Amino acid sequence: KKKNYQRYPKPPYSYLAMIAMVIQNSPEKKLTLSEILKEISTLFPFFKGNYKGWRDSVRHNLSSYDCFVKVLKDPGKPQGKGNFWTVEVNRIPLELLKRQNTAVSRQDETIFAQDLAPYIFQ
DNA sequence: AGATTGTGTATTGAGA
DNA sequence: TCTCAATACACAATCT
Ligand SMILES: [K+]
Repeated sequence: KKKNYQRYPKPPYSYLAMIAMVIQNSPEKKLTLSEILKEISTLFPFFKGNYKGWRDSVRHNLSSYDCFVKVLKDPGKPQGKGNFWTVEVNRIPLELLKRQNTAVSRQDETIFAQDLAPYIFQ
């Protein structure tokens, strides 16, 4: 059967950039997946909408990109879940922090910062 | 026990 | 035309 697929009018930043920004601006520079999902939802009204598949995309990003590093909730449970996630900025591909040229940014360029690197790198 | 997490697999389509 | 971030679903294993 044909696979379902749709592109959504998501914010014009990569999921990587948005995740990295919420982690880096958290008090301990670490967040669980549950906490990341909550904080991402604060960034833009799109994430308060009824499309929820971005939550899966965020999970995907944490595993897929090497810049996201799991920190064990319990050091004696290396197979435990609900761990913290950190960002290693030296592993981030810099261009993935730039504002994306999508229909969403073209609709109103001036409400979107051109680069999130200033809010990620110290 | 279903919800959640972490990762594997795979397809998609707009920017470049 | 082509890349890869976006998106979708499987599945094992933990979590509550
Ligand atoms: K990772």
